[PDB]
Amino acid sequence: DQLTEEQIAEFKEAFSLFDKDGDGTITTKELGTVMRSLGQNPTEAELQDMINEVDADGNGTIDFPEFLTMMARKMKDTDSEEEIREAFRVFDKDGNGYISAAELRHVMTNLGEKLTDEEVDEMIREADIDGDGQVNYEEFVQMMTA
Amino acid sequence: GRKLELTKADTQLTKRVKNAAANVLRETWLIYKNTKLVKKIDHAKVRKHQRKFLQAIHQLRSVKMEQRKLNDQANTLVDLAKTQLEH
Ligand SMILES: Nc1nc2ccc(OC(F)(F)F)cc2s1
Ligand SMILES: [Ca+2]
Ligand SMILES: [Ca+2]
Repeated sequence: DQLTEEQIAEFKEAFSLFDKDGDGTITTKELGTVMRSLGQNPTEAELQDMINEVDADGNGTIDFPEFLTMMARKMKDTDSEEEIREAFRVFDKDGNGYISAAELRHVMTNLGEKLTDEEVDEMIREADIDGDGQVNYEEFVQMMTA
Repeated sequence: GRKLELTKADTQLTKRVKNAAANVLRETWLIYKNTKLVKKIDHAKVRKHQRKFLQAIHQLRSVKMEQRKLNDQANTLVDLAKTQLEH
């Protein structure tokens, strides 16, 4: 419900991440492109619902003041520790709270966007606190989110 | 900065809610009446109202899941906009 001067300028830059063809408005078509660029697949009705929840004048598009207004309502952030721990748990084959340094390389060099073997070495150096070649991922996530 | 933190968590959907919620009230009443306020339980009647009851309850669950989906799509866009606060 309250925004600073610095935040208004930064949210102007954010508006450009959404206004793809640069005409000062966000359409359902532009919103669909941005959402798909984030690996999401909103339906036509979901895109129209997102436009309609923030479009006050009912012209079917989002302008900068409507965009800024909705940002004010959701400024509150929360820690992501539990969610990140749940992403590590996907790779905990035996559900014992550990992922070996070998399994971490196997996952990080083959799945998603990937890390190089050298980047994996830097991550394991930090993650493997005990130097036992095993990562207690609850502890590692707690360290990163501290 | 924000580091690893993220944003803290329509006439058509409203219409779906009101009709389904009225149907939950209708069917809860009719199952109650046909199981507790009758001298002889008619099982064909109970089966019919149980089918209408489950369909209304599951319609309300479907709307609630759709509202949670819409809310996370909105949180995704707010999270993307908040990346520009990193300066
Ligand atoms: N209830 C809602 N809050 C928001 C906040 C931001 C938003 O992104 C957009 F880019 F459309 F502005 C959509 C919505 S729908
Ligand atoms: Ca535009
Ligand atoms: Ca508008």
